[PDB]
Amino acid sequence: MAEDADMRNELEEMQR
Amino acid sequence: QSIINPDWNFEKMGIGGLDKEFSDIFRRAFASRVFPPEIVEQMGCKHVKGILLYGPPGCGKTLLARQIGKMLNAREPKVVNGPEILNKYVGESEANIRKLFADAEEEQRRLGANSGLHIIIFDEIDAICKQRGSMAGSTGVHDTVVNQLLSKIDGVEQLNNILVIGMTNRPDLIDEALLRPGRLEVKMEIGLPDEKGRLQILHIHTARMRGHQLLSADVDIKELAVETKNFSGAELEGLVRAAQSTAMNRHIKASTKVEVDMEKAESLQVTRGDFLASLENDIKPAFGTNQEDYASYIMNGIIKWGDPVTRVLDDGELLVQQTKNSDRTPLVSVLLEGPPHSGKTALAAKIAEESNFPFIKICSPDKMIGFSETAKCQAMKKIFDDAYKSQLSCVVVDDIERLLDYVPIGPRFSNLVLQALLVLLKKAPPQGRKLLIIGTTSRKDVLQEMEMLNAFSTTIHVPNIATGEQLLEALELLGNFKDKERTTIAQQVKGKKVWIGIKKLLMLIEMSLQMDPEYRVRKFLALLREEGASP
Amino acid sequence: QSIINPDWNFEKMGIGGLDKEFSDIFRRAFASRVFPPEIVEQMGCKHVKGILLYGPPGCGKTLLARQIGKMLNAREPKVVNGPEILNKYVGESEANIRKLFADAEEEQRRLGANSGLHIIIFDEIDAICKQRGSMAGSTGVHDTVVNQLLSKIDGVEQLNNILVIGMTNRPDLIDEALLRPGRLEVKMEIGLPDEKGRLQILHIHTARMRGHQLLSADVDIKELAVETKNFSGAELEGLVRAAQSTAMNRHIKASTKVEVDMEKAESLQVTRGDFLASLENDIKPAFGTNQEDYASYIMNGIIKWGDPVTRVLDDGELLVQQTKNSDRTPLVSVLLEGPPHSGKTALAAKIAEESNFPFIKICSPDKMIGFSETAKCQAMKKIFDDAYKSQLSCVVVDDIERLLDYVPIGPRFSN
Amino acid sequence: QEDYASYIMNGIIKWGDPVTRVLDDGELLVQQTKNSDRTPLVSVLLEGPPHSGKTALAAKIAEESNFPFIKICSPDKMIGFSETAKCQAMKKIFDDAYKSQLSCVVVDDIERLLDYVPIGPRFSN
Ligand SMILES: Nc1ncnc2c1ncn2[C@@H]1O[C@H](COP(=O)(O)OP(=O)(O)OP(=O)(O)O)[C@@H](O)[C@H]1O
Ligand SMILES: Nc1ncnc2c1ncn2[C@@H]1O[C@H](COP(=O)(O)OP(=O)(O)OP(=O)(O)O)[C@@H](O)[C@H]1O
Ligand SMILES: Nc1ncnc2c1ncn2[C@@H]1O[C@H](COP(=O)(O)OP(=O)(O)OP(=O)(O)O)[C@@H](O)[C@H]1O
Ligand SMILES: Nc1ncnc2c1ncn2[C@@H]1O[C@H](COP(=O)(O)OP(=O)(O)OP(=O)(O)O)[C@@H](O)[C@H]1O
Ligand SMILES: Nc1ncnc2c1ncn2[C@@H]1O[C@H](COP(=O)(O)OP(=O)(O)OP(=O)(O)O)[C@@H](O)[C@H]1O
Repeated sequence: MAEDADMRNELEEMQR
Repeated sequence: QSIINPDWNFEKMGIGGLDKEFSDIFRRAFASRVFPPEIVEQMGCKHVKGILLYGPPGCGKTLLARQIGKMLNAREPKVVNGPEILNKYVGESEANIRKLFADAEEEQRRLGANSGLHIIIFDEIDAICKQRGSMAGSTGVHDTVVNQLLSKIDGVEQLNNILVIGMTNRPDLIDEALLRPGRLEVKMEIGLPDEKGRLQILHIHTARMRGHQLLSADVDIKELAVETKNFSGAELEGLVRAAQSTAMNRHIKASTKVEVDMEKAESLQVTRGDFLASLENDIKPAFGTNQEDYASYIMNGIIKWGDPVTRVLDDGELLVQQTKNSDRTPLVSVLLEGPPHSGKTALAAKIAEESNFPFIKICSPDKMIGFSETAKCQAMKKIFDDAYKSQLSCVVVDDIERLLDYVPIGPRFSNLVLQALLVLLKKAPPQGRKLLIIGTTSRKDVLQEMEMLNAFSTTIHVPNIATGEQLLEALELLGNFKDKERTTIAQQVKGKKVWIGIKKLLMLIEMSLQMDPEYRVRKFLALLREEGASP
Repeated sequence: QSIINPDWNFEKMGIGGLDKEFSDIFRRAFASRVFPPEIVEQMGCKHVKGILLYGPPGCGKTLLARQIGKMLNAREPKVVNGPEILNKYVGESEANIRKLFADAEEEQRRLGANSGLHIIIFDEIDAICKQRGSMAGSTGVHDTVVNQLLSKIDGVEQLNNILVIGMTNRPDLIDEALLRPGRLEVKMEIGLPDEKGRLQILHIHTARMRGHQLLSADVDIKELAVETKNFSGAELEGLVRAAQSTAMNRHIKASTKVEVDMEKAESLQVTRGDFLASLENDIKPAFGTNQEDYASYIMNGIIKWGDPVTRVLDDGELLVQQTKNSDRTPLVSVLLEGPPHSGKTALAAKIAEESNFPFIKICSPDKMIGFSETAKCQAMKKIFDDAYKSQLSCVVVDDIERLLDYVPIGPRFSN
Repeated sequence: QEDYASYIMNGIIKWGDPVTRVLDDGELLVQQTKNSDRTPLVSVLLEGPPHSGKTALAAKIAEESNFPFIKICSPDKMIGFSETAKCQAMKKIFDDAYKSQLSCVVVDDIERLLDYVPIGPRFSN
């Protein structure tokens, strides 16, 4: 088998 | 107030070879905005707000966009350089897209009909707009971006003061909902120029040198236009740049330190030798068949050792003319057959070269060593599609018995390639276009057994050297042996019949030359005796 | 201010064997930046913005790029080492590309046509600039980076103060739009040197030793140049380094404690025996040849037991002569056949050894045990591709019946 | 709509009796498949020597009818295909045909659709 490729990410912000 | 700048001229923008495309764009886009407003209102039509340009690299799309932006009397255009909209946080790409339409909406809501034009430019548009539901990873932002763009261009609210321009190299990857009428109507293709367009471009890119008297008087632009086949505008400009650099370099000395004469720098001239030298060693096109191919396929030229050499060429000329003129037979075919070492590939290449068609290609097995059946079929299909896109085309297929892997033991061969060839030999191009196919082989009976010989329109025979007179004429035309030696050779060959190919004779002569000066003709005659015959 | 440094000299670069390539690069890239500006303005010509260097490993591409960067009176260049721009967050690997062009744009907009030159170097360019798929469902891993680079190098906004340099070993994988006459217009191959270049390189790498009387006088550089056929620029430097190490080791004793005889280190000199020992035991080229293979294929020598041996050897010599001295027939082949155990492979090896060509290779089935036919084709193609990069080559194909997998029953073989 | 102009490129000329006869037969067959309930499926084969004009006549017969659904299956589109892709394409065409109340289908160049060669011979089963 072939190992799953690399992937991007999304990000979320938080206030204080 | 007109939308066209008062001081605008079509010759000021410096684009050559694209008069028809510009006429179409001007008619479809700016006709309504220049015509008097009352009659347009009486018609009740809306304006066009979209253009898409596509074509191969280096043909002048960005130049068109920039000059169109400069032509109009409006605000400074907005330009997006590729994927500048992407952001790492949630909702921030769509906000970036919505920031591009704010001023247009504000002015439409304030001044209504009496408002100016707003221009937006998308470069490399295929990066951000693709068919929805095609990416396996990171699609969540891409589909939302596409949806936001669609909802913004044409939605419940209506705008009438925006124009959008896009440029791409891969038009088939774009979403179909974006290309419907009302969003991006005017689709234009930019392609390679013809000879007159090349002449126009070449005139454009030398005007200042001609004006300031820096161009020599022996340079002829028409010869360059005829000579530079398959070139694009970028290559045509690069050739001039290379010539200028070559001209400049003659007044700079750089051995230890760099020095410039500054006395002979004045009276600088650009001559024809600079242009010729650059064409040889610097600039090379990236399309079609060029000199490097003809050099390999015809290595030792063509010599008229007999009558059939002209007969083959005459038949080829007749077939080429028939393809050119006839309209009820857009497709023609021919097969060149003969014994081995007779010179079929060179003659086919010569005929194709003399055809003078815009499109020429050669499909040979030596470019696909080690391929499987599917790869060979794919390569042939791609070449034939490229041929189809043209107007009148020529294609050459040599060494057919090597294209399908034939061996007498068995026999064994590839059936897939045979079926593909049989299907392609009887397929016609789109109406109004014409194609010529030339093929070469050395085993005609095998092709007859496979029922391929009936898919060709005609055949031409290529014979061997049969008599001593032709052999002596070939020797005379090569100039290898002196008259004294040729007398001895004629004392032996004229009383016999010979059976030898042109390609084998050169090998025999080069093998014989290695002997000492005393044993040259003797070795040559011994080898010729060893050859034998079998007409 | 002049673009070239006031103190620049060609001989200080330290590059031997590549005069023509440097001349072409200088003519195409820097001629218009050294000529007086008034005449260049009267011509209406733009400057060249791109160079590409390609070739096999070890021949001097990074050294050339570094020296070009050092020769110009400009800002400090920007260096990108392989895939150093890749990031995991969306939109972050293209901001890295855009950040490389900010200063050039700022200085252009500010100073017009009086700005300086900005250099950018891309090492291992093929790592990030492969061809775009152009098929639905077959999109590349990152085609947005390629699009950003293409838009930045040549776009709606015009820059005239940049120069980009790239280096690669696999030029056939790069995108086609990146190599057109407007982006990377000058493309150069860096290959193996000839005897003159080898002599130049040896002088360059021995000058400092010769300066301080640290080199013996039985050492002849012109002999070494003849003896080292088909060496790259790195292998010669390695040879010199190994000779120096051998010379130094004679004055150190190691075992109980490391001690240096700091009395005989004053009379230190490098002799012709160190070079000879290094050639035999340390450095082995890639496009050259060594004597061990011949010993493997000619095991018990060759003895003259009759007339046929001389005839075969003469026949081989005459074809060597023809292939060397012929222009109409650059390619010649021959087949040696006979009964089993008659000794034909050794005769072929002897003929190849006596040719005295720089490149000699032997293709044998002993190195293809268990291979499939596709792998055999790939190996043969690889062997034949290396030989096209030499001026004179000889190849030997042994045991054609074993290469085809022939058996009389059926019969069966690989087509 | 099928691009009938490609299959019929030089029209049809009544150079003799047989042409008319052929067309008549086709018309009759069409009538039978339109006004029959015991035989909801009908088939026919056109055979002759090479370069006789079978494809053009078949296309003309298909066109003259006024059926809602008409399609032509040709090997010109399946170039380099495996023997599974051809089956999938034929299955898709027939599945589309099944939907309509009245359907007509043309299968031309059957020998090229089976990859027939007289040496051995060879074909796809
Ligand atoms: N039709 C033309 N007339 C004159 N010059 C041209 C023409 N086409 C191209 N050129 C010259 O080639 C240069 C590069 O062309 P341009 O940038 O417009 O091409 P493009 O099609 O947008 O390129 P790509 O597809 O590679 O992004 C132009 O700046 C101009 O110098
Ligand atoms: N009159 C001529 N006709 C053809 N070739 C000629 C002629 N005069 C010289 N030649 C040279 O002879 C050689 C012909 O070789 P070519 O490859 O065309 O032969 P071929 O019969 O196709 O080969 P093969 O049987 O080995 O496949 C070329 O070098 C061509 O330049
Ligand atoms: N032409 C040359 N003249 C002098 N020294 C050379 C030459 N070529 C290589 N060298 C020496 O070899 C060293 C290593 O070569 P370099 O780093 O230039 O190779 P490269 O072509 O980039 O290699 P690779 O493709 O493996 O990365 C140089 O620093 C220099 O010392
Ligand atoms: N005059 C000679 N010619 C050839 N080989 C010789 C001669 N004298 C001694 N030998 C030795 O004979 C052996 C030749 O064996 P070689 O591998 O060439 O055989 P071969 O004919 O290829 O046999 P096969 O392939 O059937 O095993 C080598 O050891 C070679 O050193
Ligand atoms: N009376 C006619 N009947 C049939 N075809 C005709 C007639 N008059 C002209 N034609 C033209 O002759 C050609 C005959 O069609 P087509 O080439 O498909 O024949 P075919 O016998 O099926 O061919 P193939 O032998 O290649 O399988 C078409 O161009 C058709 O337009």
